[PDB]
Amino acid sequence: RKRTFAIPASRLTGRLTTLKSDVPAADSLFWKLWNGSLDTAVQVLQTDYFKGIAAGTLDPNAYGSLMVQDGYYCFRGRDDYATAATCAQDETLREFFKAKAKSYDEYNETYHQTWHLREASGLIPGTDIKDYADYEAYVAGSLASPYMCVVMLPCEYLWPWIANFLDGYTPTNSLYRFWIEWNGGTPNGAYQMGNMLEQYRDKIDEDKAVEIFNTAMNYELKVFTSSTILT
Amino acid sequence: RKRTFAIPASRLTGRLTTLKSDVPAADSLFWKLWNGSLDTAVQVLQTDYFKGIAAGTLDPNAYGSLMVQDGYYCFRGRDDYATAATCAQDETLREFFKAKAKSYDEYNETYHQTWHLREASGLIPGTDIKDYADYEAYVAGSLASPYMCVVMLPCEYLWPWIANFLDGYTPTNSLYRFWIEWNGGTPNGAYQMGNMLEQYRDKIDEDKAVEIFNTAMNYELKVFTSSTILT
Amino acid sequence: RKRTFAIPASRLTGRLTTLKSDVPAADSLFWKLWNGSLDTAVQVLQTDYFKGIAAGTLDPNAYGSLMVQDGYYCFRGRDDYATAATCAQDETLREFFKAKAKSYDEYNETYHQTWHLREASGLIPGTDIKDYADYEAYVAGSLASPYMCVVMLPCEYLWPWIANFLDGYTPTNSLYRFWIEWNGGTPNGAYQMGNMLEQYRDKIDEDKAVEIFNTAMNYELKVFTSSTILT
Amino acid sequence: RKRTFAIPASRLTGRLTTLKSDVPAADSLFWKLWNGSLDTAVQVLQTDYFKGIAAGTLDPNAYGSLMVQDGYYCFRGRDDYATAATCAQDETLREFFKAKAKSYDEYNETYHQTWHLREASGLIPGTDIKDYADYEAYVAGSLASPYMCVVMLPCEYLWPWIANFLDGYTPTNSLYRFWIEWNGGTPNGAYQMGNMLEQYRDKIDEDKAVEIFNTAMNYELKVFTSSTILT
Amino acid sequence: RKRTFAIPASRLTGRLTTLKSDVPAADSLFWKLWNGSLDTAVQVLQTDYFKGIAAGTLDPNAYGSLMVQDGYYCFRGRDDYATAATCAQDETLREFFKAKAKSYDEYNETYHQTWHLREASGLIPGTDIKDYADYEAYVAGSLASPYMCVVMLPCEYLWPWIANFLDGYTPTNSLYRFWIEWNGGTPNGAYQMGNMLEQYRDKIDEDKAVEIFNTAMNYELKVFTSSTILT
Amino acid sequence: RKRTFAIPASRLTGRLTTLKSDVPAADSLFWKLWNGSLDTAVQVLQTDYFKGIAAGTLDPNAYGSLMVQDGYYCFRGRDDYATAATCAQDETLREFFKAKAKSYDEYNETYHQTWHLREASGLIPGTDIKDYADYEAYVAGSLASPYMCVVMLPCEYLWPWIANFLDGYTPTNSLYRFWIEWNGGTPNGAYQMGNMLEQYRDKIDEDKAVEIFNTAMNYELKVFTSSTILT
Repeated sequence: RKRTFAIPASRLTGRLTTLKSDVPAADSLFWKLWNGSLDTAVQVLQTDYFKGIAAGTLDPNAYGSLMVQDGYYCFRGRDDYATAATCAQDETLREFFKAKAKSYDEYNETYHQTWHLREASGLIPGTDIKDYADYEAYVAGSLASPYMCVVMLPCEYLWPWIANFLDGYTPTNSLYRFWIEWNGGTPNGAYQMGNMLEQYRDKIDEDKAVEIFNTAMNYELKVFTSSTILT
Repeated sequence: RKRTFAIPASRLTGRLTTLKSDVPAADSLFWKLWNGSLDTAVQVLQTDYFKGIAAGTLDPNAYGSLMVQDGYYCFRGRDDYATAATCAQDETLREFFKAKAKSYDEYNETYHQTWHLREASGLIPGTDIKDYADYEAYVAGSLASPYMCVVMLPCEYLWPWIANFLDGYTPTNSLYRFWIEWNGGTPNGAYQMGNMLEQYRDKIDEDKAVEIFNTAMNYELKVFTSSTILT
Repeated sequence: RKRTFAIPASRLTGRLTTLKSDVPAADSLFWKLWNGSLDTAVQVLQTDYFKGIAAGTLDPNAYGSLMVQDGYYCFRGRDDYATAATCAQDETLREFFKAKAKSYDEYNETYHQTWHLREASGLIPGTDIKDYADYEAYVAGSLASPYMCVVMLPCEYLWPWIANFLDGYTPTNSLYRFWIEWNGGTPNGAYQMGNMLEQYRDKIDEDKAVEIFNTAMNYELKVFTSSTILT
Repeated sequence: RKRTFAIPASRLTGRLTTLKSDVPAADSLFWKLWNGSLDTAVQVLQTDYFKGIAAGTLDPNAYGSLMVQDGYYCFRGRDDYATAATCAQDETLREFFKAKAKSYDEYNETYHQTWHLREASGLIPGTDIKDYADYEAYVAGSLASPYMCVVMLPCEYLWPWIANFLDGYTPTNSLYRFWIEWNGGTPNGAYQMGNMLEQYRDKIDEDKAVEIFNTAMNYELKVFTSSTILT
Repeated sequence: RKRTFAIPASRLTGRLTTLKSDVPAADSLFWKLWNGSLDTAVQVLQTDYFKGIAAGTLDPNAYGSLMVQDGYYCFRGRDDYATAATCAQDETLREFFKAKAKSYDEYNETYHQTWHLREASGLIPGTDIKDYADYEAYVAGSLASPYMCVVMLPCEYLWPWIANFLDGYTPTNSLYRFWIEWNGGTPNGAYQMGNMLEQYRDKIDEDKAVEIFNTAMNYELKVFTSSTILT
Repeated sequence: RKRTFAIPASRLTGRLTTLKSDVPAADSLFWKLWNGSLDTAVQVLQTDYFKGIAAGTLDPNAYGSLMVQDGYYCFRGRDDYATAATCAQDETLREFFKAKAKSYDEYNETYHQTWHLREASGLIPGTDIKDYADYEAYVAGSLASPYMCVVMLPCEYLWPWIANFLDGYTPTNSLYRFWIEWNGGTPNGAYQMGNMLEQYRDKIDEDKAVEIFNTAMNYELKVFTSSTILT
């Protein structure tokens, strides 16, 4: 239920032994990326989806419809991390990506068990989630390894950020209060990936990283915007 | 998204031209079946699922989780009518089953489109819905044609009966009021199939028909009961 | 306040020493009778009276108006049990009926004390409650002793059944929640009378018993239906 | 069911032709009486009964229990006017009291019809309502005619005064809003009887009038206070 | 926060050592004054201001607007007590008034600190509060010392009286429930001043005292009536 | 009481004739400033103050307490524009600042009239609002004219931006819905001042402008944060 893709302490082995989950430093690429897309994050808060979460009035059909699509996304995201692991020549990143794929596998049992979804091929994605997933797959299979940390960061940081923002706007007895509880708290998975990414920032083009991060943030916005248009 | 599987007037052609959807007569097999399972129907009203619908407090995860499983069930149900048509004892029933399969195809667009489900094989059914679908497939492929009308009747009459019962218990401004609107009103699909069944009443063993209808009703109860157990 | 007409353990004396209040067996006349009237019970749940109880919106004038009439009914019901005791030649039934009259006397203090009602003759019954009470009196004074157990069973079983059904539909903080509390729980009085009746089932015509039980159930429905028509 | 005991225009004939229902003059005995008991009226507003009316949370058993007792009170009140007419000091007052008895008869249809009460003798009054009715019967049968106008005034003015005070405190959609609608508006019955009283003001001892009015007001308070004690 | 102007035990020194805060006797000038203005108090309860307090719907702009004006009033009231102390030749009243001015100073820190108000001259009073304050100042500076106890009594007794009246009408979870809590309880300050005043009742004209008290009560009503007319 | 400080068309005369209030271009200094402080704006949304506005539960004492301080701030702000006009580097800016002072005078009627505040000197500002006003006075009197446009922009854009964000989070029937209505819509005053600023962009140091705008934004945050601490 708790939505996290962090690598747990028990799997911080080998080259990952010293990987930390503390908040990245102010001058990190992680905060540079986030700060640059903050206008998009605010637009996410302005969607009918999140206004419905806070009010308790989100159409249960919109909620469920998006959950199925998020299953599709997460099934593919796990495969993207497996691809990134296969394609990495850097041993630390191979181990990191392999462990991230395992974290996705663990989280994804909610889709298999609670939501009765077998695999991505048994779903028909909407255009926006399909485009988003295809973009991530492109990054995983075609770009340098550290860009995978960039493109996957929005989905790991944005959701807790939204949850922590909406906490004080979502009454504890309201119907979608569970969304806050499942997603909110310290975004340790995001921070952990931010701390991994910082160690490779010299190996990538930061203007490219900005573009990739912004593009993924724009897809998050598209997905949430379209989620409540059931027409 | 009106939940109906009725054969529309435009498709009542050939052998089906004179098939009516008026309420079956009091002495029909249709009412004999329904009246004998009324204790089960009352227990469906006592499930946490329907108490949640009426109060507007059903967990959206329960609602969605069950909807995915109903997609599985309806995808299979369509295939069962295709099987029954292939096995049909006469041309009238072949046409009836083909028309029912098409009505399922039309309704099933909601599962493909709104719920993003491709096909039954891409879902992992829970035990109760799997057992139910397997039972319907057994009837379609192994028993005489008229028993298909019997086994498929509960899902066509029960849901409207529940909606119509709960209408006065479910406030018009409540979150799951849509359930009443989409399922309630005159159960013309059920009446239509009861009227078809009545024409083959002399062709079947009424005690076996009761057993089959009661089994399907019991599965509806089991499915609705298990729907809110997300453990 | 707790609405029960059971004979308490302290008055299970003499021939009644061994009378049990456990649930009657599945093959009992008690369940045969109930199962046969279940459609009527469902119609009772569809009345504006019970929809108002569950919603907390029942007009307090309708509530009170029916309570006065129920005082009339219960005053007469006590007298009917006294009649049945007088008219019984079977010693066990004489003792049973005498004890039931005493249970009615005890319950009826709520009408004398809380509702300020002196006796039936000081009230003007509505047509439906008058007809119902006259029917019970006819059974008591004109038919064989065991039919008195039949005709009085609906009022003892239906109300707890309704309360137990509506429990999960009636919020604990709503205005008529007390109705659930006063009437719900194990229907021990009904079961006890069912266990008495079973011992005489060989002495009556079961088709007649069905008719009597169904008629009383139909009166319950009439009374509840008319309760909210204050025009 | 507008609660009024006013003599309608159609019955203002003979000696009553010119009787007005305009607000009594500031210097009238009517206002002298009312103003002197205003502390009691304020205490009626502080009862649990009226706090329940305003909040919509008055126990329906308290509402109904008191209504039965008000039936007792009004059945007797009608008889008191009949007595006062028999004892009347002059023809004008005979006609006034007869007209008031008929207004009670008209209003009392609500007790016979909606509340199913036959007559006072079929009710068991609580202590406070019994004491109050006995006091009114004492005035009607033992004191000079004009004092009847004095003792019966509280029940005609207080209830509208309470309704009009609570109007702005009782939401239009609340369960006991009907109380405001049925009792509020212009207290024309009270004004009418005040205007009759004023014509006999020189015939009575104003200190005795104050004692009598204050006693009746104190009984209204005691009745409303005890109404919610269902112990 | 607790709105009291009582002199605390620690400042009951000198001539004030024996001053009590128990309820004044029934025959006191205090109750004579209050009883005579009770109709005005009831009109205060009928204002849109208090209907808004009880309902939780009072416009926060009306609430705040009046609070600023009450700061003005209380700033001036403190000065009035200082004037009364200066102008008193009776040593007990000098000490009393001096201590009352100190109680006002203590209460008035809420206006300085929470409401950011420096002094009366920095505010622009509405007509009604200005007239009220000017009347009090006239009494303080131009009439015999004991009349100061008379004119200041309404503001000390009326507010707790209103709070204690509205307690049972103001839900504990409603937005202005704090008003009840801050103002309600035993009106010890009012009683204390009533007990002081009783010792000088022989030294003033009680018809004049009535006029002064009634005039101040009428100003309270004017102030509350105008508070919600922001046009 | 629409909160706007825009110069109305009737006062766009002389040098101001062609001043527009259209949205500034994407490359303007206006948007550069705003975009750089967006993290602060998001933190304003996270204050207890705005969570209270959206929920309708903001303590009316917090609302009013802050309103008094905003009066202080606006009284001073008007004086700051008067100072800036006296110090103006050219005639166009002299006219602009004079027009802005008049717009403040017009708006400030709400503080004089509804809130009964005479002038800044009659208020005791809290620390944060004092610091903020002192900073604006420093800019007006000590720095080059165009920086006045920079420091005063946050209070003109932030409030509408907040209102427009919270519109979909604040129910139309909620107690502080008026806040959305009075502050929201098109921020034409802010756009107008941004368009004036843009004409002097070559006259200022953009890094200093960012520092100044960021300081004012940080003060808005501090003020809103401290507003609900009534300790």
